[PDB]
Amino acid sequence: LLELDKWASLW
Amino acid sequence: DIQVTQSPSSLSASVGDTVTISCRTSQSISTWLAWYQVKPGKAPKLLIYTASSLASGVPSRFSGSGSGTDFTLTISSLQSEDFATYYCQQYISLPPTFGLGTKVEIKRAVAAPSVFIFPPSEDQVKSGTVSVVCLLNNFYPREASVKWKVDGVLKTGNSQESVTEQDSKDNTYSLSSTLTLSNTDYQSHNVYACEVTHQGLSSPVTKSFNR
Amino acid sequence: QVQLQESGPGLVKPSETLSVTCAVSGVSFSSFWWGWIRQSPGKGLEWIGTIYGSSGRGEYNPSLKSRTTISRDTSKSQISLELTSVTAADTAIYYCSRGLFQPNGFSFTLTSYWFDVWGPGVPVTVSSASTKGPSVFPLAPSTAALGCLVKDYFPEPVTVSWNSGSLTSGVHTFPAVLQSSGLYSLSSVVTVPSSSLGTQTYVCNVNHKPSNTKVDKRVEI
Repeated sequence: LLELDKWASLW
Repeated sequence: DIQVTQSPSSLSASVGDTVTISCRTSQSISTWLAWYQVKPGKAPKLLIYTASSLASGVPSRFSGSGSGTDFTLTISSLQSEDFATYYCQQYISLPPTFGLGTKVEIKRAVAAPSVFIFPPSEDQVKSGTVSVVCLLNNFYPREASVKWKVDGVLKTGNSQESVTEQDSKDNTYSLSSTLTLSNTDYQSHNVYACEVTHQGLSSPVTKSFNR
Repeated sequence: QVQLQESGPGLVKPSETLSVTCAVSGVSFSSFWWGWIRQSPGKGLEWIGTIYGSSGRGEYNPSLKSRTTISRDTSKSQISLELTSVTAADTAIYYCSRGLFQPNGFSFTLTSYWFDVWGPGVPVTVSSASTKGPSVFPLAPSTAALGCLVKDYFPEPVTVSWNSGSLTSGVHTFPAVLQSSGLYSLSSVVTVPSSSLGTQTYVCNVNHKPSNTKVDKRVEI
């Protein structure tokens, strides 16, 4: 979920 | 667990000089290095990221370069406001790690220190713990040497040195050396000398007093 | 645009919990990552941890991970650092910051954090020492030096002026050194013409706000 949050932030 | 080694720890320069600051890493970090400016009582400021990308609102004077393990921060034509401390930082992998910093200071003519020794007060004698203060005033560069002598014998330990920042007027440094002693220890010896050495001095200076 | 502002105590006792707060503004708090960085009195900068404004999830420094807890509060647009079981080693200036990251291409991996905005930072000292005012002792002998010894006081700082601030030329007040007792100590000196000695009066004004004590000490020959 951490990596998922990270990528969600950038888009 | 990436270690970051910055150099030099401090460098002296004049306004208009091109200063360079090296940053080495224990292993490759590709291009993921950042540079920061920190002035006393001021919020740290991002200068450069991606090793060479200039952050918004940063002057063109600052420039970064390098990859892998070798990096360099360059400030072309140093300004008065640029005199401060600079940190490098890798972020290829967790955790982010910083260098220990480079303090950019003002270059100045050599100045010998004025030495002064201060015997303890009668008030402090009644305290049971006396302090012997040696003062090195207005000298450049910072590097100096202070030794304490009691009855001709070298007194190591129980000493604490403190150094001021570069003075706003003459860009010199001042240094205090404080020898804290027990009163019984103090009253049992007679002469207290402060030997000072500095490149501005043609010979080691010694200020002393007889209790 | 982005503006940060740290808050927290000044003093924490060992083994207790250190709580500092950071207020962000001028941007969507949920759309970015926020965290804490610190610098010890002589040691370098140290990243503590960073978290996502939306989920509160994030990453901590492995060396502080066990004692660290970085929380969020979407209402105040605010994050907080809870550092448990602190010691003197945790004495530092604590900065709030935004943690930007980048795709470490071409892979679907990401870089770690770099920091584009920092707050002014709040100082925090960890110590078991009690509040105590300083003892002032005079430092006396064409040019001549003299000063005052301000020692055995806690906590920082002490202020030192000469002749109520009317004497500033040649004045030097040294940084405080933390003695082995947990108390601080410094000296303040000033260079003056040796000819004016015996006639001119020199008084150092020592003021220690956190313990009221206001001391004037005349330095004689």
